[PDB]
Amino acid sequence: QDKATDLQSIQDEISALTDEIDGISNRTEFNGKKLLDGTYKVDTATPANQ
Amino acid sequence: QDKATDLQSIQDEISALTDEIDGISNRTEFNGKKLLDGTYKVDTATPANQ
Repeated sequence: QDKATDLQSIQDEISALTDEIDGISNRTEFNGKKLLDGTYKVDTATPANQ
Repeated sequence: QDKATDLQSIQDEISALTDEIDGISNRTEFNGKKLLDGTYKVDTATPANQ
Protein backbone atom coordinates (compact mmCIF):
# COMPACT_ATOMS: atom_id res chain seq x y z
CA GLN A 1 0.00 0.00 0.00
CA ASP A 2 2.73 2.46 0.97
CA LYS A 3 6.34 3.10 0.12
CA ALA A 4 9.70 2.89 1.85
CA THR A 5 9.18 6.53 2.83
CA ASP A 6 6.05 5.63 4.77
CA LEU A 7 7.60 2.44 6.10
CA GLN A 8 10.44 4.72 7.19
CA SER A 9 7.96 6.87 9.09
CA ILE A 10 6.67 3.75 10.79
CA GLN A 11 10.30 2.94 11.57
CA ASP A 12 10.70 6.38 13.11
CA GLU A 13 7.87 5.65 15.52
CA ILE A 14 9.10 2.12 16.25
CA SER A 15 12.68 3.23 16.85
CA ALA A 16 11.38 5.86 19.24
CA LEU A 17 9.46 3.15 21.06
CA THR A 18 12.60 1.04 21.34
CA ASP A 19 14.49 3.99 22.77
CA GLU A 20 11.72 4.22 25.31
CA ILE A 21 12.09 0.55 26.19
CA ASP A 22 15.75 1.12 26.95
CA GLY A 23 14.65 4.25 28.78
CA ILE A 24 12.39 2.15 30.96
CA SER A 25 15.07 -0.45 31.52
CA ASN A 26 17.61 2.14 32.63
CA ARG A 27 15.57 4.88 34.31
CA THR A 28 13.51 2.37 36.31
CA GLU A 29 14.90 2.48 39.84
CA PHE A 30 13.50 1.57 43.24
CA ASN A 31 15.53 3.60 45.72
CA GLY A 32 18.16 3.75 43.00
CA LYS A 33 17.99 0.04 42.18
CA LYS A 34 18.18 -0.22 38.40
CA LEU A 35 16.69 -3.68 37.98
CA LEU A 36 15.51 -4.27 34.41
CA ASP A 37 19.09 -4.02 33.20
CA GLY A 38 20.91 -7.25 32.44
CA THR A 39 22.82 -7.11 35.74
CA TYR A 40 20.26 -9.48 37.25
CA LYS A 41 19.97 -11.85 34.32
CA VAL A 42 18.15 -15.04 35.20
CA ASP A 43 20.92 -17.52 34.43
CA THR A 44 24.26 -16.43 33.03
CA ALA A 45 26.58 -19.00 31.52
CA THR A 46 28.55 -18.54 34.74
CA PRO A 47 26.23 -18.99 37.77
CA ALA A 48 28.65 -16.85 39.79
CA ASN A 49 27.69 -13.80 37.70
CA GLN A 50 23.92 -14.13 38.01
CA GLN B 1 -16.84 3.20 -48.22
CA ASP B 2 -13.95 5.49 -47.32
CA LYS B 3 -10.31 5.89 -48.22
CA ALA B 4 -6.96 5.49 -46.51
CA THR B 5 -7.23 9.18 -45.60
CA ASP B 6 -10.40 8.52 -43.62
CA LEU B 7 -9.05 5.27 -42.23
CA GLN B 8 -6.06 7.38 -41.21
CA SER B 9 -8.38 9.73 -39.34
CA ILE B 10 -9.85 6.73 -37.56
CA GLN B 11 -6.28 5.71 -36.79
CA ASP B 12 -5.64 9.14 -35.33
CA GLU B 13 -8.49 8.64 -32.89
CA ILE B 14 -7.48 5.06 -32.09
CA SER B 15 -3.83 5.94 -31.54
CA ALA B 16 -4.94 8.70 -29.19
CA LEU B 17 -7.02 6.16 -27.30
CA THR B 18 -4.01 3.85 -27.00
CA ASP B 19 -1.92 6.71 -25.65
CA GLU B 20 -4.66 7.17 -23.10
CA ILE B 21 -4.51 3.50 -22.14
CA ASP B 22 -0.82 3.85 -21.42
CA GLY B 23 -1.69 7.08 -19.65
CA ILE B 24 -4.07 5.17 -17.40
CA SER B 25 -1.56 2.41 -16.81
CA ASN B 26 1.16 4.86 -15.78
CA ARG B 27 -0.69 7.76 -14.14
CA THR B 28 -2.88 5.43 -12.07
CA GLU B 29 -1.46 5.52 -8.56
CA PHE B 30 -2.89 4.77 -5.13
CA ASN B 31 -0.71 6.72 -2.71
CA GLY B 32 1.90 6.65 -5.45
CA LYS B 33 1.49 2.94 -6.19
CA LYS B 34 1.63 2.59 -9.96
CA LEU B 35 -0.09 -0.78 -10.30
CA LEU B 36 -1.33 -1.36 -13.85
CA ASP B 37 2.25 -1.37 -15.09
CA GLY B 38 3.84 -4.72 -15.79
CA THR B 39 5.79 -4.64 -12.52
CA TYR B 40 3.10 -6.81 -10.94
CA LYS B 41 2.63 -9.21 -13.81
CA VAL B 42 0.62 -12.26 -12.85
CA ASP B 43 3.22 -14.93 -13.59
CA THR B 44 6.61 -14.08 -15.03
CA ALA B 45 8.74 -16.83 -16.51
CA THR B 46 10.77 -16.44 -13.31
CA PRO B 47 8.45 -16.67 -10.27
CA ALA B 48 11.02 -14.65 -8.31
CA ASN B 49 10.24 -11.59 -10.45
CA GLN B 50 6.46 -11.67 -10.10
